[PDB]
Amino acid sequence: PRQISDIKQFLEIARRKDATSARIKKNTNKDVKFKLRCSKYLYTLVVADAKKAEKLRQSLPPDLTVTEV
Amino acid sequence: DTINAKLALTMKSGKYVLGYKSTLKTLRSGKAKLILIAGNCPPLRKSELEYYAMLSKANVHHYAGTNIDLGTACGKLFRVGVLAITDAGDSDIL
Amino acid sequence: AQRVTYRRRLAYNTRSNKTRIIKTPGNNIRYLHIKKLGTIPRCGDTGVPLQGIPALRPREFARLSHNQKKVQRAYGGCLSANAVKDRIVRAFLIEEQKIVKQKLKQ
Amino acid sequence: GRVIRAQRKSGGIFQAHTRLRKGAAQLRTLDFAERHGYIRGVVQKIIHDPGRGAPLAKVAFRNPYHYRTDVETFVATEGMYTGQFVYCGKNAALTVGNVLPVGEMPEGTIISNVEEKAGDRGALGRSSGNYVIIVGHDVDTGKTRVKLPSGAKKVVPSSARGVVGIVAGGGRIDKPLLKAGRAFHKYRVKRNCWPRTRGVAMNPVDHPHGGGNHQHVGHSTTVPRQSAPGQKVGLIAARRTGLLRGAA
Amino acid sequence: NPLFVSRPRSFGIGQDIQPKRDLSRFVKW
Amino acid sequence: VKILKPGKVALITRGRFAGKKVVILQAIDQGSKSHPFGHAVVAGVERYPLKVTKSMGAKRIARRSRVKPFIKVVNYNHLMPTRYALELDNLKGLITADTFKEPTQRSAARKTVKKTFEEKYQSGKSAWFFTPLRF
Amino acid sequence: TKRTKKVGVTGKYGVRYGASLRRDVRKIEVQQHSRYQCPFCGRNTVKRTAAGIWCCNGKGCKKVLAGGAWTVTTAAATSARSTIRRLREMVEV
RNA sequence: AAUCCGGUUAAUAUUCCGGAACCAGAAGGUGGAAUCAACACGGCAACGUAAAUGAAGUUGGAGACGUCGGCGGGAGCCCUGG
Ligand SMILES: [Zn+2]
Repeated sequence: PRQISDIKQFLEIARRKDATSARIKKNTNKDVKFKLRCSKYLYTLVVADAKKAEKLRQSLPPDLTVTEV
Repeated sequence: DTINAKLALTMKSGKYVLGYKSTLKTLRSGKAKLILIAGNCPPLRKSELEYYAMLSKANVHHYAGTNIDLGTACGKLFRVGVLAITDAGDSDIL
Repeated sequence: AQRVTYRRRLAYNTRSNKTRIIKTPGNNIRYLHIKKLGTIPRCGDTGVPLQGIPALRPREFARLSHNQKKVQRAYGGCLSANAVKDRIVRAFLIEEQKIVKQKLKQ
Repeated sequence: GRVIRAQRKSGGIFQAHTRLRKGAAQLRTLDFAERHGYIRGVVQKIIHDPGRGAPLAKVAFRNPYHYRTDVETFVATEGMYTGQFVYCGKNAALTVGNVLPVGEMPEGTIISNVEEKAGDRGALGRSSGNYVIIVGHDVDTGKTRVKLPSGAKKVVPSSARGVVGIVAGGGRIDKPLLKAGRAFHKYRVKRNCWPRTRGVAMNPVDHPHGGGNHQHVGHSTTVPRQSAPGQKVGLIAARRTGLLRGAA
Repeated sequence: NPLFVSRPRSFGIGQDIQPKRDLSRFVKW
Repeated sequence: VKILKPGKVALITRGRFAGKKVVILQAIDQGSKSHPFGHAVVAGVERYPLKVTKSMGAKRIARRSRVKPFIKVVNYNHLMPTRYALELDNLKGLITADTFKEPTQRSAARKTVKKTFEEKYQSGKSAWFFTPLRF
Repeated sequence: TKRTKKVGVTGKYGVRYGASLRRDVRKIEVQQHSRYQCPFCGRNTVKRTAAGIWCCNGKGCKKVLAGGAWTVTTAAATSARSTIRRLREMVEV
């Protein structure tokens, strides 16, 4: 598992072909984890702001399969 | 005359440089006339010092005795490897 | 307290049976078999360990990039900096001695 | 009777323990360089050879005919230090650690690892603290007379090589072992010859000295030279016996 | 032209590696 | 009287270019606000030209007889001075201590030193400078 | 405190092996476990390893010397060195 | 040379399931670098980087190593306050 901290890098790795599925995990501390399942690694992005999380979800590629756990 | 007495009176009235790094600095700066190399010196270091003195036109004396003997002659309680006499003072070392 | 068992059929405390205690996310204390510690490459002239090179098993060096297994210098990753400097000075001085010997012969 | 321990020492159990040994201590192959000039090698290691009381010297030489470095296993002489240069050949200097033909050395010189024949690569004076003295030369049918550590005089061809100096290791036999354990550890890396059981403490089936109501040999311990195996025990072909007080 | 510098080999004892000459006399036939 | 003066040839004993032969452009014993010690500005050869024989073509000889230089500030303790020296016909005052702050300035100075070194190697009056040191 | 009248280093041997043998071992071990001076570095750092090998530590002069069993140099070797030095000078001159 | 966690059977688990990794071998889609000419830079040095051409031949290192005694650090266990 690998962790990303760059929003644009996560968007690029999501737009990459090997990116298949995305998982949304909400924690009790008001943090949202975006987990991208690539061929080799699972990439996790941690977002602390719900306002930024909503815009991140909107800017995410709609053709990508995203589920919430 | 001997050289131990001459070294002692240069110590009383003269300019001396102790060690290897400072001797190289003095030879590089050109303010060097005589260098004394102990018999216990590394051969590679001796060749390097001889090359430095040949470049800087400085005289070389590889006197007998170990670095302990050189330090004792210099009047110090530690081992001295290379001596650099920059100013002879009132002596005829050079 | 919890007591552990070997996870393999080797039942002896050999050099290839090194184990470490781990606490799994199930409140289970159990062994974890680990390899031997790596070794830093040594200088070929003085035997001192080489600076800037990690300690790994011989096969693990094949997966590292080239610059991680050496130093950017002549004889880098095979000889230390002091050894390289001594060889350079010794080489230059002896070649000079050869030249002056030939000139004095002529 | 039964086969005695001396007859049983033909091999097998009584073989030498040579796992930890670093190699044979032969000088070098007598080549053109050593026969017509000299060759310079640099000593790089001085190591302890288990079962041997003298240090061994690993010396690197340049191959004259191939792009390759050859490492030798010289018997280290006292005063040898790592990083020094040794010279092997006819024109080598008379310096400690140098290998020169015996016939090219001045009379009375001290040498070690001397060859009995040309190309033998070292036979005489190889133990620690031992040496050979060049007694004299004889040009007509070139032969050199030398003195061996045992005191004997040997004539060798005036082309055999030798190492100038004394074998390192000093006088090792000057310290008492002081312990059976020290003797056990000494001989463990050498062979299975220790401890030794006396023949008089044995039975008649085991040794010729065994048997009797008292521990005694019964016959003379001086046996003839041409004794059969199994009875050649004690003092074989003893010219003399007992304590001697003053002789040559 | 000035860069074409002769580089001879002494081929003496202990000087340089011997050249590959004819060894037919000493061949183990 | 100074063992290290501009135009002198020295050998580098420490750093990436260890064992390389360099020529001193200026021996600045004192120092300014930055580098206030006894450093030397040198120009050396990173890759020595390869040997060329009479049996090679003109294009191959031109390709092989090329020198890529480096300009570096090296302190005195990491230098081995020689007496072969260099003419320094062109590299006299064009390159200054200010030529180390701009990467473009460094590239321009390196290009100029490359031109001078290649021209000196062609019809080489100093073959020792351009032959590699074998150690 | 003196802690030992005469046995010294042989105090580890207790009362066994005999007084004369203990005395001979005491002299040998005193020679054996002694720091000597490197003839090239001038530092009293030469120590014995494995009966004939002597090494001194430090940043420089990591040489390994071939010496005696428990002394760096023996009298016989020194005499031989002098004899060989004399013979070499006669041959050269 | 390279695997861990959790779960699963009446009986198998580092082997099955779920999740998350690693190694070796085979072929070879990008991409930045550098080239209008040769195969990158930085640091006064130890040395560092995302790559930073390298055939033989040679050399060096790792593999690769005894035993005892004290000292210091870490993991697990033990102990203890809410
Ligand atoms: Zn020393």
